[PDB]
Amino acid sequence: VRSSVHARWIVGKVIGTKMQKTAKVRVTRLVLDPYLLKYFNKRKTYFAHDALQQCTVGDIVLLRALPVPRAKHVKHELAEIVFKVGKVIDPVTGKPCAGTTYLESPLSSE
Amino acid sequence: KKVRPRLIAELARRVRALREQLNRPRDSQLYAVDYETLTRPFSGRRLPVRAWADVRRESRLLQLLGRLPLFGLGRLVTRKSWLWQHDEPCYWRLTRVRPDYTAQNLDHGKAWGILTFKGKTESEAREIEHVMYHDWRLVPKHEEEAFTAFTPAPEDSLASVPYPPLLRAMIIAERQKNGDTSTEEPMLNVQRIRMEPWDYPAKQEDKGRAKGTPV
Amino acid sequence: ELMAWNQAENRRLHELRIARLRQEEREQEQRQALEQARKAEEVQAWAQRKE
Amino acid sequence: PMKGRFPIRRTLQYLSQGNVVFKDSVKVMTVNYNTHGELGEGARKFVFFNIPQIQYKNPWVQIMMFKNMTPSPFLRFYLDSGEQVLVDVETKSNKEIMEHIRKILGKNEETLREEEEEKKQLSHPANFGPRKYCLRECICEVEGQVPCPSLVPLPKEMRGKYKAALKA
Amino acid sequence: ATLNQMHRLGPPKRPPRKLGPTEGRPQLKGVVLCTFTRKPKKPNSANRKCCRVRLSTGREAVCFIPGEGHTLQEHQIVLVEGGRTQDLPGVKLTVVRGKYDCGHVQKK
Amino acid sequence: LYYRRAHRRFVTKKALCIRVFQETQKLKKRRRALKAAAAAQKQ
RNA sequence: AUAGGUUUGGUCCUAGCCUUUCUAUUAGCUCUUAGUAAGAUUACACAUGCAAGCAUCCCCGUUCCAGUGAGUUCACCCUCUAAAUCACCACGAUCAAAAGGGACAAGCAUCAAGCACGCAGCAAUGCAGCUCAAAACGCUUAGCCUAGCCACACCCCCACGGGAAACAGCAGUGAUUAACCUUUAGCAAUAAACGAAAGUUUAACUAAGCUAUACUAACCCCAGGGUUGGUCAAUUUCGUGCCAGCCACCGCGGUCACACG
RNA sequence: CCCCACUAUGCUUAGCCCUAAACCUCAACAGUUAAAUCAACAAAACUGCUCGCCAGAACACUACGAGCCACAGCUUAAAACUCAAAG
RNA sequence: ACAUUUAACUAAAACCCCUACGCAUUUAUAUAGAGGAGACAAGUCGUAACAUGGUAAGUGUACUGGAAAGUGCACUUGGACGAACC
Ligand SMILES: NC(=O)c1ccc[n+]([C@@H]2O[C@H](COP(=O)([O-])OP(=O)(O)OC[C@H]3O[C@@H](n4cnc5c(N)ncnc54)[C@H](O)[C@@H]3O)[C@@H](O)[C@H]2O)c1
Ligand SMILES: [K+]
Ligand SMILES: [K+]
Ligand SMILES: [K+]
Ligand SMILES: [K+]
Ligand SMILES: [K+]
Ligand SMILES: [K+]
Ligand SMILES: [K+]
Ligand SMILES: [K+]
Ligand SMILES: [K+]
Ligand SMILES: [K+]
Ligand SMILES: [Mg+2]
Ligand SMILES: [Mg+2]
Ligand SMILES: [Mg+2]
Ligand SMILES: [Mg+2]
Ligand SMILES: [Mg+2]
Ligand SMILES: [Mg+2]
Ligand SMILES: [Mg+2]
Ligand SMILES: [Mg+2]
Ligand SMILES: [Mg+2]
Ligand SMILES: [Mg+2]
Ligand SMILES: [Mg+2]
Ligand SMILES: [Mg+2]
Ligand SMILES: [Mg+2]
Ligand SMILES: [Mg+2]
Ligand SMILES: [Mg+2]
Ligand SMILES: [Mg+2]
Ligand SMILES: [Mg+2]
Ligand SMILES: [Mg+2]
Ligand SMILES: [Mg+2]
Ligand SMILES: [Mg+2]
Ligand SMILES: [Mg+2]
Ligand SMILES: [Mg+2]
Ligand SMILES: [Mg+2]
Ligand SMILES: [Mg+2]
Ligand SMILES: [Mg+2]
Repeated sequence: VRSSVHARWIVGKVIGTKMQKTAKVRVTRLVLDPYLLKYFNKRKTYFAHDALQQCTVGDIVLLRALPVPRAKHVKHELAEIVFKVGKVIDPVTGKPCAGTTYLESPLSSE
Repeated sequence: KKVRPRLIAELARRVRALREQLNRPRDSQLYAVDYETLTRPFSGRRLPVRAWADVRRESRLLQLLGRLPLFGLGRLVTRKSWLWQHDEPCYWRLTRVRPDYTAQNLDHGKAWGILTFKGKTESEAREIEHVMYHDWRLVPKHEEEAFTAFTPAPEDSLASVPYPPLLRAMIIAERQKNGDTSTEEPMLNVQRIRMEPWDYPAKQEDKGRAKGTPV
Repeated sequence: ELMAWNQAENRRLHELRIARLRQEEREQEQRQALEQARKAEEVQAWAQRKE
Repeated sequence: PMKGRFPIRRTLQYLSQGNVVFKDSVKVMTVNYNTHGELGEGARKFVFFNIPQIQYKNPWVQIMMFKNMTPSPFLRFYLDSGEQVLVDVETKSNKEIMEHIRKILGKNEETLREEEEEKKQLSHPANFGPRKYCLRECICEVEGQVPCPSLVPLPKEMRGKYKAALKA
Repeated sequence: ATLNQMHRLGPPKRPPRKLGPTEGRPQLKGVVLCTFTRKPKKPNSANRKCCRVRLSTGREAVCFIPGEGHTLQEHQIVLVEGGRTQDLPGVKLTVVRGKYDCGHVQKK
Repeated sequence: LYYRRAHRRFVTKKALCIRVFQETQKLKKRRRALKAAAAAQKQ
C-alpha cells in the first residue's frame, strides 16, 4: 500500500508489445489550458510489467504501481485488461458487444 | 535530469579519509605542550591562563601509569580538581590502558576505567576523558582504603516545585473551566530530573579529536 | 452502505432495460415480418421476369 | 466574441461551480458514453458540461473518456483500495448523474467546511510581516505606538546621534 | 484560429526587441575621427555639421553635432546620445553639448 | 508512427550507427572472456 | 486607454509609426534644512588594516553569518531513511540529507531525427528494442516562483592532483564603464560561537559619515529647468533669408518666420 | 511591332523535371434566410465544426542551411541597413 | 594496474598506484578579391508601364537583346468588344 511510485492507479491504452513481459501503455490526462480555460488531453507513456504477455495493441488496461521500480522505466504492473481489443464485455449487462450493438441479447439469460 | 557524474569529488573524498587514518596525528603530537611558553607546538595555540599553573605543577594520567608495572591496571587514580572541589571521593578504577608507543616516555595514550564520582560507583567501565590533562593523581596503595572510605549521605531532597505564576494560573483556570474543583496546587515533579555537577565526567567515546594539520 | 445503494440502483435500472428491450424486439419482429413479405414479393416478381 | 458553443464553460466562475469533490479514495474516473441515441443524451451533456467542473475540483484524478465502445453509457470509478464502482447513467439527466456521484463518492458539505477552517488558522491576525502574508508590517502602524521615524521624526533624545553627543 | 489551433501555437512569441545604435545604453563615449557636413533629404536643404566617432564598443558611426558652431577636432572626446536627426538618413546618434571636449554653444 | 523522409544522409548515418553498435557489442563480449580468464588464473 | 496625431486632391477601410500616463538608471543646467529608505558598470586586477574564537589543557567553533549572480530546470510534492535537537539508553516528536517517483524558464524546427539512448533473467545469457512534429537530440538567452530560495566561493563543472598565489567579507585603490558612499565608532541592543558560569569574541549587527535616487515634513531672505505651429497648457518686437538652425510625429526656414537665434 | 524563310519545339515511345493569374484569387463538412442585412467594390448576409494560413512597407519568388534524377533548377525561407508610410 | 597481513597475560599495528590534450574537435570575428540591396533637390540613353499608353496587360517557362524589354507556347482578367433588329 506504500510505494515510491507517484502514480498509483492509471488507465491507459496499450500501444506496444515488442518488449518481453513489458506492455507500453499510453495514459492520457486532461490538463487545463490556463489562457483558454479548456481541457486538452496530455499523454504520457508507461511501461507495465505483463508477466503472462496477454496484452494486445489497442486494449485498455489498468496499471497498478509496483512497490518499488523493477527496472529503469518499468514502474507499474498489469492489474486488469478493462477492454480487450474487439472483445468487449458490456459491464452493465455482461454480454459480448461489438461497438454499440449486442452480440448476444441481454434477454437471452433473462 | 540525468546528473553528470562527478568522479573527482569521490576520488578525493576517499583519498582524504584514508590519509586521515594513515597520517593521523598521534597522541604524543596532539597533546604535547611546551612548558616554557605553555603552548601546544602541534597546534601552536596557547593554553588557558587559568590552566597554566596546573600544567606546570601536575602530571598526566599515563605519566603516573608509565612508571607502574602494568600501567596501573586496577589502581585508583584521582584528580586534583576533584580533590579540591568535592569532599566526597571521586576516582577512576582503571580497567584497560592503551599506551602510545610513539611517546618516548609512554606518557600519552587512552585509558578505560570505572568511574566512582562523589562516593557513587558506576555499574560499567567506560572510556576515561581528559586523560591528557595535567590534573591526575595516583592513590597510594596503603592509602587506598582510607581514601575510598565514604559514608552515604541522606538523599532527601525537594520533589515538588511550584509552577511559575502564569503557568499555575492557567492550569487552575483550566480545571475550573472543565469543571474540576480541587484545592490542591499544581506542582511540577522534579524527582525525575537529576542535576549533575558541571565537572561530572562526560562520555569520551562521543568526543572528537584534533585534526592532522601540523604546525 | 453507499456502495450497496449504488448496486441496488444499478439492478433497478437493469429491470427497466429488460422491459424496454422486450418491447423493442416486438416492434423489430413486426417490421422484419413486413420487410420479409415485401422482399419475397420482389424476389418472386424478379424471378418470374428472369424465367 | 468568445469562440465555441456555450463559451460560459470556459470561465473560472463556471469551473468553480462544480459541487463534486471526490473522496481521496477515487483515483481514476472512466466515462463511457455514446455519441448518438436518445437514451445517452444525459451522458453526452454530462461530458459536455460537467467534466470540466469535475476536473477543476479534482485536478489529480485521471478522467478518461471512451466513445461508442458499449451499447449503453456508464461510469466506472477506480478506488485506491482496488474497488471498482460502476455507475450506470443511461436515461439519467446530466444533473442527476452529477448528484448521484456526489452522494456516493463526493465529500459532504461538512467535510469541506472543516478543511476551509483549517486553512483559516494558517494566517494569524497578530503576526507582523510583509503584506503578502501578514496584515501589518510593523508595530509602528498600530496607533498609540511610537510612529515610524520615516513619517514622524523621533525625539532627539531617542536618537543615537545625540545619545552619544550628550554623553560626550 | 480554432481553439485547438490556438492551444497548439500557444501565446504570441514576442518579436525580439531590436537594440538601436546605442545598444540599449543611454550614452556612449566616443573619439572623434573626422568632421564633415551632410546634405539633408527632400524637401530640406542645409549643410548639417556631423562627425565620425569610434564608439567605446568599437563601432564607428556618424553623429550629428547640434547647435550653432562646434569646435570639435580629431582625437577629441565626446559623449554621444540617441535620437535620430530626421533630416539626415542614417544619422542616429547625437553629440552631447557640455560634456568632455564638446562645449556649450556660445551665446548669440 | 512517423512520416518523415529517409534521405541519403540519414540512410548512411543510420546504417553506420547500426554497425557501430554491432561492433561495440562484440568488443564488450571480448572484454567478458578476458576478465573471466584472469579471474580463473588467480585460483 | 475615454483615446489622440499622421497615408490622399478629397472620402471610407485596413495598417504601422508616434503623442498623452507611471517608474528606473545616465547626461545637461540647477539646489536651502530635517527625518527615513536605498546605494561600483564589470565572476576584471588588487597596496594596506581588520573581519573567529572560547575555554582549567580535551572537545566545540571557524561547514555559520556576511558576499556575488558566473553557471543553471539540484529549490516544490510524495516515498524512504542518515546526521542533528528534545540533559542521556529510550521514546516518539521536531528538523532535514543521499536515494526512488512526479512536477517545474525563455527564443529557435533554417536544431528533424537522436545513435545504444531498451526489456527479460538468480545468473549464464537471450531479445532488439528505447526517445521523438503532443517537439526527442541540439543552439542561444537568463539567477528564481523574493517572509525568501537556488547556485557559486581564483581557474580546470569536481579538486586526489595541476595552473597558480586569489577582498564576488568590511573600508579602500587601479583599470574599465553612460554608471564613481567612509581606508568611522561600538560590542550598550538583538543574532551567532564558546563556557557550568560570572563573562569573552564578532567589519554580523548597531549608532554615525557620504550622495536630490526616492519618500516625509518644513522653509524669515533665498527658483530653477523645460516649453510656447498642430497633436498639447502657453510669444512681443527685431535678426536671419532652403543660409545659419529646429523637429517625439506631422513639419519650419529660398525677404513680412506665432516653428530658427 | 509588319513581310519571307527555316530550326529547337508542339506529335509518338521510354525516363525525368514538379512550376503557373495551377485564380471560380471565395477551403472541407453540416445547416439558415430571421435579426444588425450590410464600411466600399465584387459574386447577398450568417451559424456550427475542423484543418491550413496571415500579423506595416520594402529588402525577398532573395542570402545561408537542408532536401531533391533537379547542377543558370525547384521546395522550404531569414536578417542588417532604410522608410512613415505601403495598401 | 594491483595488492593478502602481523599480533593477541587488557588489545592493537599495518594500509597511500598510472594513463588525457593538440593547430584534434566545435562555433564565431577578421578578408586579397568578388558582388548584391537600400538611401540619395535638380547627371546620361532610350520610352517599358499607367488611356485600347499608341503591339491590351500580366503569370509560368524558354530563347534573345546596351537598357528598360522582345518573341514562342499554354494559362489569367486584376482589359475591351460599343450590349433589340440593322
Ligand atoms: N511529423 C510526424 O511524424 C507526425 C507524427 C505524429 C502525428 N503527426 C500529425 O501531424 C500533424 C502535425 O504535424 P506538424 O505540423 O508538426 O508537421 P510539420 O508541418 O512540421 O511537418 C514536418 C513533418 O511532419 C510531417 N507531417 C505533416 N503533416 C502531417 C500529418 N498531418 N500527419 C503526419 N505527418 C505529418 C511532414 O511530412 C514532415 O515529415 C498532426 O495531425 C499530428 O497529429 C505528425
Ligand atoms: K523645407
Ligand atoms: K492609427
Ligand atoms: K540629473
Ligand atoms: K571549547
Ligand atoms: K546568474
Ligand atoms: K566553479
Ligand atoms: K553582543
Ligand atoms: K482567375
Ligand atoms: K508591352
Ligand atoms: K492594359
Ligand atoms: Mg537519527
Ligand atoms: Mg533530496
Ligand atoms: Mg509543421
Ligand atoms: Mg548569466
Ligand atoms: Mg571550484
Ligand atoms: Mg570591498
Ligand atoms: Mg576576485
Ligand atoms: Mg549610481
Ligand atoms: Mg547607515
Ligand atoms: Mg523677419
Ligand atoms: Mg523661436
Ligand atoms: Mg521540327
Ligand atoms: Mg485552370
Ligand atoms: Mg481542408
Ligand atoms: Mg453547403
Ligand atoms: Mg517561382
Ligand atoms: Mg531561391
Ligand atoms: Mg540559415
Ligand atoms: Mg543554396
Ligand atoms: Mg574586399
Ligand atoms: Mg510605351
Ligand atoms: Mg503596351
Ligand atoms: Mg505576353
Ligand atoms: Mg527578338
Ligand atoms: Mg481595369
